[PDB]
Amino acid sequence: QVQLQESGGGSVQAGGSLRLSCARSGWPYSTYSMNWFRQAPGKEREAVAGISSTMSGIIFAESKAGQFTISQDNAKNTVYLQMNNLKPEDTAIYYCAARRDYSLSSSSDDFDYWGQGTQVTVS
Amino acid sequence: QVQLQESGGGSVQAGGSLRLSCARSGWPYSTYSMNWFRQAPGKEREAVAGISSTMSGIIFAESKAGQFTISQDNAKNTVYLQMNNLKPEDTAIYYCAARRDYSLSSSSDDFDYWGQGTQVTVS
Amino acid sequence: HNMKAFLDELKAENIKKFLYNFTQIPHLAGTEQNFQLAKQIQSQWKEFGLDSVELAHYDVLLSYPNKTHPNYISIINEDGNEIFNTSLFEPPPPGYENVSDIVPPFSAFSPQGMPEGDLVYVNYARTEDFFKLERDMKINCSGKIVIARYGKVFRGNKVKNAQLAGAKGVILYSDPADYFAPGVKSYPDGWNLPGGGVQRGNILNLNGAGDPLTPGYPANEYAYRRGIAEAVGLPSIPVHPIGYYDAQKLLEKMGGSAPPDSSWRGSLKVPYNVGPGFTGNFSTQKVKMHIHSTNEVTRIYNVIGTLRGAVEPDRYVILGGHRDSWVFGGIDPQSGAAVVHEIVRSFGTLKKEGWRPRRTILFASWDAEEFGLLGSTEWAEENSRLLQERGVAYINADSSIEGNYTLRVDCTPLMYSLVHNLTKELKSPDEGFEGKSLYESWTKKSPSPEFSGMPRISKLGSGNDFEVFFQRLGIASGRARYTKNWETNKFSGYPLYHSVYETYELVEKFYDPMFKYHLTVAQVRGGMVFELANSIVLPFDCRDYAVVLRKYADKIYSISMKHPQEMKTYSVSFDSLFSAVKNFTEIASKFSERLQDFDKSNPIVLRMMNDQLMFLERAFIDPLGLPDRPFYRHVIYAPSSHNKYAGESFPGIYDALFDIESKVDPSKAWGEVKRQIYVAAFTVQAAAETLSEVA
Amino acid sequence: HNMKAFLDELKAENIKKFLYNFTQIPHLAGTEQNFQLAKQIQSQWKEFGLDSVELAHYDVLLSYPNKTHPNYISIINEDGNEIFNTSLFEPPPPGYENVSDIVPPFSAFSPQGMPEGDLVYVNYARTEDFFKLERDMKINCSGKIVIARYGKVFRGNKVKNAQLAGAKGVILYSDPADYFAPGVKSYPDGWNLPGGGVQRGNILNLNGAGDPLTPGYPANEYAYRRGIAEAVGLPSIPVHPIGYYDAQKLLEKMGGSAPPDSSWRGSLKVPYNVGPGFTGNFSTQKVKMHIHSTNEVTRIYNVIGTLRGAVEPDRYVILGGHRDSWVFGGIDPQSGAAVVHEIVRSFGTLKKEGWRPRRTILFASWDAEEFGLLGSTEWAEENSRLLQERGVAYINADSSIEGNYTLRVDCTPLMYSLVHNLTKELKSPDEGFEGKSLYESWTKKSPSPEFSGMPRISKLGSGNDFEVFFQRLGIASGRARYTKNWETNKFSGYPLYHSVYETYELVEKFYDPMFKYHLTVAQVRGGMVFELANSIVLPFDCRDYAVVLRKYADKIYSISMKHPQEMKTYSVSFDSLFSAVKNFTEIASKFSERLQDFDKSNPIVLRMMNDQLMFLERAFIDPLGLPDRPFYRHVIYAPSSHNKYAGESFPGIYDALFDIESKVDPSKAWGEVKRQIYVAAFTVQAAAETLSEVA
Ligand SMILES: *[C@@H]1O[C@H](CO)[C@@H](O)[C@H](O)[C@H]1NC(C)=O
Ligand SMILES: *[C@@H]1O[C@H](CO)[C@@H](O)[C@H](O)[C@H]1NC(C)=O
Ligand SMILES: *[C@@H]1O[C@H](CO)[C@@H](O)[C@H](O)[C@H]1NC(C)=O
Ligand SMILES: *[C@@H]1O[C@H](CO)[C@@H](O)[C@H](O)[C@H]1NC(C)=O
Ligand SMILES: *[C@@H]1O[C@H](CO)[C@@H](O)[C@H](O)[C@H]1NC(C)=O
Ligand SMILES: *[C@@H]1O[C@H](CO)[C@@H](O)[C@H](O)[C@H]1NC(C)=O
Ligand SMILES: [Ca+2]
Ligand SMILES: [Ca+2]
Ligand SMILES: [Cl-]
Ligand SMILES: [Zn+2]
Ligand SMILES: [Zn+2]
Ligand SMILES: [Zn+2]
Ligand SMILES: [Zn+2]
Repeated sequence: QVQLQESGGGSVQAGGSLRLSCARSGWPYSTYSMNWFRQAPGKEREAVAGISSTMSGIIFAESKAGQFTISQDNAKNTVYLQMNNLKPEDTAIYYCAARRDYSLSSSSDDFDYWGQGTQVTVS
Repeated sequence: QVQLQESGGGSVQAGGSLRLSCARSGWPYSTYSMNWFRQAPGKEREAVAGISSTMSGIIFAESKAGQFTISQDNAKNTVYLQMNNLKPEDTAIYYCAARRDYSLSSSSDDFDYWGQGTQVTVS
Repeated sequence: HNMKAFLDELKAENIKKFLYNFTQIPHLAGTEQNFQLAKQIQSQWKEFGLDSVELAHYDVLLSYPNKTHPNYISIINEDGNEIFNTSLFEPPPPGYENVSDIVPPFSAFSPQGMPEGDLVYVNYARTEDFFKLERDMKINCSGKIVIARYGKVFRGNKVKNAQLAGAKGVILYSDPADYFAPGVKSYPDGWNLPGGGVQRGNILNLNGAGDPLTPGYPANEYAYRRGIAEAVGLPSIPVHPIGYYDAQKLLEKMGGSAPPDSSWRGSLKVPYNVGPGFTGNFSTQKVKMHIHSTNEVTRIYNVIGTLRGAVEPDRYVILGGHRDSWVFGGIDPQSGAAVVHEIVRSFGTLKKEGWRPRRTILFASWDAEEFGLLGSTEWAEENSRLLQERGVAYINADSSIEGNYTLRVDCTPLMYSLVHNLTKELKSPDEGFEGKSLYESWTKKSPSPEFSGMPRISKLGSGNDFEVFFQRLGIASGRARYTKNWETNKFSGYPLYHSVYETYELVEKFYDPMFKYHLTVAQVRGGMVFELANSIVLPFDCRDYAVVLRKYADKIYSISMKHPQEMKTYSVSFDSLFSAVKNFTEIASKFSERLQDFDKSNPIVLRMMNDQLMFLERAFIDPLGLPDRPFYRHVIYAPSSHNKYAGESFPGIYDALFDIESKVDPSKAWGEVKRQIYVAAFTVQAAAETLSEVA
Repeated sequence: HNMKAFLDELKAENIKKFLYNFTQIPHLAGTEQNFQLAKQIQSQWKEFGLDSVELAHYDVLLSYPNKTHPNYISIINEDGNEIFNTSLFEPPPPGYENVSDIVPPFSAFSPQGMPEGDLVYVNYARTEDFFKLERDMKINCSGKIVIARYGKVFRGNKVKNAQLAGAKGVILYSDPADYFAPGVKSYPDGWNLPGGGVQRGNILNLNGAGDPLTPGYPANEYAYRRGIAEAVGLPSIPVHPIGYYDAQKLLEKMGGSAPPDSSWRGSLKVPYNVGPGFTGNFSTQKVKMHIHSTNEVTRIYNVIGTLRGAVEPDRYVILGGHRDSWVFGGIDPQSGAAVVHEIVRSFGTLKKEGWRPRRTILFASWDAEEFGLLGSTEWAEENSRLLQERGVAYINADSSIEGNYTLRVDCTPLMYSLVHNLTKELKSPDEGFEGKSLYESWTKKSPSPEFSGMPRISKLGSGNDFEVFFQRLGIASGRARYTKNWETNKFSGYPLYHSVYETYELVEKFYDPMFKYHLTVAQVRGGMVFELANSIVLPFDCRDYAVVLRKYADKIYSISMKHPQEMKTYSVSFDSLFSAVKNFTEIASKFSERLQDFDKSNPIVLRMMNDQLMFLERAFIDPLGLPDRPFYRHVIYAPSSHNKYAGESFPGIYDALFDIESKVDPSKAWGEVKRQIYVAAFTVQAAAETLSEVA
């Protein structure tokens, strides 16, 4: 099986920086691509930033592109997501979304293996 | 024998024009060169203008470049020497000189077959 | 002793083993693995029975990416945050993950730079497309990044047109509308191109110059090399190819003007807008290229093997082919490489039993062909003074299998007859043709558009190792291979062309499971070389040249007649060309009659006649060459300048007539047309007179 | 059947009769008399026994004076009275006054105009004279008429230098210090130049182009001719030659600066000043040209005769020579034309007796040679594709007598040995050597400066019909003729060169009273052609080429070593050239060893070796050619650009090194020197590998 263990949560006031790192354990397929989904407490589910095994990435939240960055290492089978100058509206639950195809999409339906999730609170 | 028959004698007043035409008879040689020698009553002998069988001409008296001109024709085997704007000092005797070599020279010694002579009295 | 024994000695299992041997590690030109493969080829050819095998070496300018600094195209916002990054590499094929020295996709000889600007879709980057943008669509590509799609032209012409338009950088990509056969799964479970697959290839415009730094002379050790700023045909803007999985992300935000026509539109789910920059939401966002690839002089090695001729050792019949690859070359070129290896093995096992060819056979495993035909061109430059007097014919052997449908032959008209005869003797591997000759299957599957009952034989163009031998030296050439159904698939090349997925499993499963098509191509090339280097009288026929010359003259005459008022005004006439063609026809008829009636026993007279046949092809070579292309000297078949790879014969007149209605001075252009007509007519008449009575 | 019969068949009386025939009416190229002479030559060669005779014809641009408006130079005062007029024509030689169509002296291809200016004496109008003129004498030619003296350079270079200096016009004249042998009476009673005698000749700078309007292709009927403004090597200023009788009148008034050195001073009674204009007395007087000569495309005819080869009919041995003249051509070229006619007659009588050469012999009476080698060049252009594959050797036959002292041979090193052997078999016509071989007299009279006991053989330059065959096609050539004492005479050519006084009586009385020297030259050329076209193995030796190659390499190396600090700074090296020469020496030694031991019975191997010897010479040909001179392609022996007609071998490197200390950018010049060294070394190595083992 594949488990997307999520970690790095916290509650830091506005202007802080959080690190959301997650590994990819048990992934048998040679090719992978996964995305960091953010769901607000009162809104729907939207993508934020995705990365692929081909060392290609994108941030879908163009409005807050400077605040959010994505990186990965295949040696650790791990991916990190970095906050800059957090703001109160960033308080949301963050999920992992991994899939076979080495593409980057904003659709949550294309992803079958989903992460545990992580609460992020900004005051 | 070679004879240089002269003509064109005339005592025309100042500003007149004369044609001194001379014919060469009995010339056995293929080439020739002929010259017009003017001698003043009170001066020495000097060359005025010469022409060659190669249709080459020269005017020795540079001061009289426009006044005096030379033109030969071998069809009639003769040469014509034209006056322009005659002046009193032009009163002199004119001789025809002929020589083997077809060069043009102002030396009277090179020429051997000498003409009859012609008096010109510009008044 | 007999060609039948040679053809029966070739085996498909040996082809399979050689392909497996050559398609397991990367063999990029200028690397250590290419040198090791060259050494292996030398040793195996020596063991096979070749008289002498040598490793010719040269120092040519190649291009490599910076392994420390990979290339990638990015999208930057107002603050340059690089919101979107392209793929750094394509996923390795299964079973090849542990393999190292897999170079990332890159356009060879691309300069460096960090250009920024907006994006303009230019369809296939053809001249007609740019004409549509500037004359009709009112688009100025200058200062903007140009993105095009692979197909219908050479990459070099794409980059050259983008340069003339004034663009900052070029992005090439493979659309699914041109490299994705319908109903076919991608490479891991089929033979179609996945999203990560990227086509590689050089972007040079050398015009048959070989080494960019040594135009006209071989790159030996005591060589003088010009400055790169003064080098020949070097691109001046960065170029980097991607897959459609990333071009979709590049073009989804694209906005501005609508596409000119559905022809411009491809298969990706994007608006395919042409307008510079993105839409209103992302107008501020721009595209920044990151190219740091470098150029360096490195050593390449060609392998040259000799089989001395028993009767006429000075006449060389050459079986060429190149060994360099991009990643693994499961098809390009190791299919042809394995075919050449097995042909050499069969020749050697016939030689070991006392047989010797009548004429010398030179086998050649070239190198650095994917970098501008460098190895073969430099070798030909070094040995030009020998090949011009001793080169009977050249047989190119590049990738053998392009599809499992039918044969495809591109050769000079002097070989057509031979091409037919051998094909009648061989067997057809195709279905529905068991116990049938290859001739009838080839004819039915590929009928000649003009004649009936004769198979279609296309022209000899450029872009491979035959180019230096044919377009400059003037040596009769020929290529044969298997390809796709011409009239149905309607996509260029094959989906995995010049890709990391061009592995051995692809050939073994989806292109030739039993290697019968490789076996048939090997039989075709081997029998062709055998009859070429072994026949008493050279199997050349000049009547075919006369017929095709008349056809080409008629075609160019019609293209000119398209402007009757201009030709009437400037008195442009084609009577000289037609008279030359007619005289060529008559003289060829008389020479063929003399060939039918002559004493073959006398060796001197036979040498005379075969020399005439040999130098017929060389007579078409123009010493001065085509304008601005001194290294293209074939008057009849040289590549065109503007519409190359789709151009017509008589390239001089065709190029002169091209876009002649747009010239500022019509009189000068039509005078140039008359000059090219004069040159062509004189060349045809001279090549005819070479077949006249010998004093 | 034997060469001895052919040599004994030549007769001096036949030479006398033919020379009398060809030297009674003017035979200027493009006229009716030249056409009648060509017809007579064709008929007589057909009667002699030639297998075929034809009149090839071309339409080339010639230049003729206006018969209504003669050209002349005048001296005009302030009012332009034209006080002094030059001679309109030379006095006709005795016995030729009634002869018509005697064209007046003129410089062919001179443009029109009425330029006015001051005279500037430029000595021989060489580059060195213009340097001493410009960088020493502080005197500018621009806007001034320049008068120069014939000698030490070709007229074309004179006019080119005058154009570069910016002069309005050129006046060429012949000084008695260079064309009046002391103690010798003028033509009517001797063989010296009279005062009216004028030398003719073209002033073109075609650099082997041929027809000015058709560079690279023959001028047939269906030819496209470029505009005259776009013509190749057309002079842009009027040029008119005069005799010293008129230059004496031109230079007597000359004033200004004194001559720089006694070298500039001639033999005329003239101060030989250089200062622009005349003495202050005649400073106002100026010099006005009157040139109205026109250019027109007229038809020229070359007579081509063919004697088919018995064993190897495709191998052409060519005996060239031109028929056009200026006035009568008593020596140039009818002296060699009669020899050619008698050689043809002897060959024909041998053919009628039953003999046939082993190789085909092509005789050629060229045309329009005095107009830029037009006829031979155009014919070679038309038949280049044949001669490049079939041309064994070429034997030029221009004016055969230049003086009654000793023989003189200019040939490729491949013929040296043959020459010697033939010269050993013949007899010496010279006094003091009766009953002795011509070899020993030639050696004693003309010893080689570098050897002992071997006669001096000079290089093959340019300026005659061999030029197109040797310097572009690369066919082995040779010239032999009788000349003057190389040391004692010290004057250029002969006094009546290209003059109206070059009549038959001159040759009959003052150059060859008994035609024994003409007979000896005919024997030399005929035996040379006989041994060339009749020997089983081609009489060519490559060791001589190796030796002369080493000598030339040493000479160019010393010329380069003249700048050791520059070569050290830019790392200029000659090791490649020396290694190439050494490899050529070794390979030539081994090839000669194979030649000494091989079965001559086998026709195919003998053809192999003969083809190798044949193509050794063509191996030196550079397809791209020398810079700015695409039609000079001989790497070793091509004419130089700056110091032509006195230049050194390896013209590329020599031209690159010439005046290299005056270049603005030394690095670029030394890089060009390195490039030429690389080209020369590669060419030598390739020509060596041509003689290597054939596979
Ligand atoms: C793109 O690459 C640059 C440089 O490697 C890096 O700084 C940036 O974070 C990357 N962005 C994404 C979205 O991968
Ligand atoms: C020189 O020739 C011109 C033109 O023919 C003529 O007018 C002039 O008189 C001549 N001068 C002399 C001195 O012959
Ligand atoms: C690759 O890029 C790095 C970045 O600084 C540079 O140091 C290195 O020299 C480059 N490699 C080359 C140019 O081969
Ligand atoms: C092989 O042939 C089959 C049957 O025609 C065809 O469906 C398949 O596409 C072919 N494979 C190729 C051309 O790679
Ligand atoms: C020669 O000059 C006369 C002078 O007017 C001219 O009429 C004639 O056409 C000229 N001849 C030519 C140019 O052939
Ligand atoms: C012919 O020879 C004699 C004697 O050597 C010599 O005086 C004379 O000048 C020669 N004639 C020529 C070279 O025309
Ligand atoms: Ca090269
Ligand atoms: Ca020409
Ligand atoms: Cl191929
Ligand atoms: Zn290939
Ligand atoms: Zn390829
Ligand atoms: Zn001559
Ligand atoms: Zn001459």
